[PDB]
Amino acid sequence: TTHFVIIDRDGTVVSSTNTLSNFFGTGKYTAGFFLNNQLQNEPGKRSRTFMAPTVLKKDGETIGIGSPGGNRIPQILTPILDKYTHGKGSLQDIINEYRFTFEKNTAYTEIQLSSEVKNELSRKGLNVKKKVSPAFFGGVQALIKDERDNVITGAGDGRRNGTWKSN
Amino acid sequence: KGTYGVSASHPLAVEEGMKVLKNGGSAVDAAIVVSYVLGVVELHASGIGGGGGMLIISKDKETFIDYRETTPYFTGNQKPHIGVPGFVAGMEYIHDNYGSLPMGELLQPAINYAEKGFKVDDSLTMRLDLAKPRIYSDKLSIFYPNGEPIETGETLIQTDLARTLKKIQKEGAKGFYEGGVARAISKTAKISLEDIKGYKVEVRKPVKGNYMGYDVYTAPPPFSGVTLLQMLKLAEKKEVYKDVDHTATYMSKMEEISRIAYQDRKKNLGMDPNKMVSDKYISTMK
Ligand SMILES: N[C@@H](CCC(=O)O)C(=O)N[C@@H](CCC(=O)O)C(=O)O
Repeated sequence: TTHFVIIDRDGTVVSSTNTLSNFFGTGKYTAGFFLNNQLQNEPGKRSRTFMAPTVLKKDGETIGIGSPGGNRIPQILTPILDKYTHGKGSLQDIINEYRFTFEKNTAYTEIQLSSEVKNELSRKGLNVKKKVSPAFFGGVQALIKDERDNVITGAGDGRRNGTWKSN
Repeated sequence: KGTYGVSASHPLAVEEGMKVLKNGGSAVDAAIVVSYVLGVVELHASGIGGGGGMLIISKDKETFIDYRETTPYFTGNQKPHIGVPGFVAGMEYIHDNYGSLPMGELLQPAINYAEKGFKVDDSLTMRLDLAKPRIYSDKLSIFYPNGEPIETGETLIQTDLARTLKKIQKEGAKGFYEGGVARAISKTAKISLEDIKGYKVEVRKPVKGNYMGYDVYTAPPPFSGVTLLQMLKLAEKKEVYKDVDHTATYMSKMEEISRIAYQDRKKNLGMDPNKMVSDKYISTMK
């Protein structure tokens, strides 16, 4: 899965996420490309996906954002948008913050945490687990246009060697 | 001039996107270029054998294009769990309805990377190493020269893929959904020719909501814009941001917000999305 964002001259924003489901899909390979894997979630129907390309708009601000990472997608994006809207700092900075996701009473962590914290969370029935794969926590890609004047900025997720540019 | 930008998961996709934009192209022409580039240079994560979705928001228009893979007709079991790919149909639809530049040109930078090669990065070599136990075979020899994952810095060239991309560039979607590429898909995936040929894109209205003063546009079912927007609005309502400096609290509340929204999503599988995302619907949640 991969997500990208584009903003053009007259402030059109595209926010798009494409995928094979698994890495390499089923791994089956023909005429130069990998065939998708279809997760079972009747003939011509599409399955549910957690993917969520999104745009945010205020007066003087346009945000496009999204991320891979399967069923962790809303968990990846919620804290970032939360921190960001509450003035906590530059979008890139926030993308850089260490991350956690939950799977039914297991909290998965990007960076290993203190005893203090591990106990407090043990008390709520959760058992912290640190995870090795940096890609497990997504690949958030975002752009921001503001009307000062205008400046585009954005974020690329170094966990998937992601990046961004504006003129 | 005119401000513009690209954010994407590979520097060559960012580079090609900016190229189109630099020369005055639209965000959707740039989007087709980036998507095709990504299927070549970040082949593990997306490509013509998959699908996806696109949100297009302009000054006075909103669209969500859904080009996700669809289930084939299949009578026994299992079969291989492969949908009819929707990616190539998606770019075409998007181009015909929202593009300006001619399509051939939009495919060209990906063709060039497939044809002449690009330099492999960390993540690709790592992805190949992690997938080797599952996918490795001799058909995949360009990706594993000398039985090992192609190393960072090496040039990967994809002549078969270049050929396919050229067939699409010359013929349009027919080049993928009919003819030889379609017979190859049919033989590998065990999907009928008529199934491949019948693929259709779905156009849908974005989920529209608001969060923190923002109008938010996002992906409607079968995508999960709803869950995300719900999570966002719950978090703003019960400002867990006031707990951001206390790790266990912050985490604790996110964990709650997330089962609230995932539970909701699930009993919506076990017809208006704009309703499920309003301050009142969110009010009624726990
Ligand atoms: N662990 C898998 C399946 C979990 C799921 O939610 O379906 C996973 O995370 N798959 C992802 C692999 C590719 C990526 O870029 O994240 C996916 O997005 O489907």
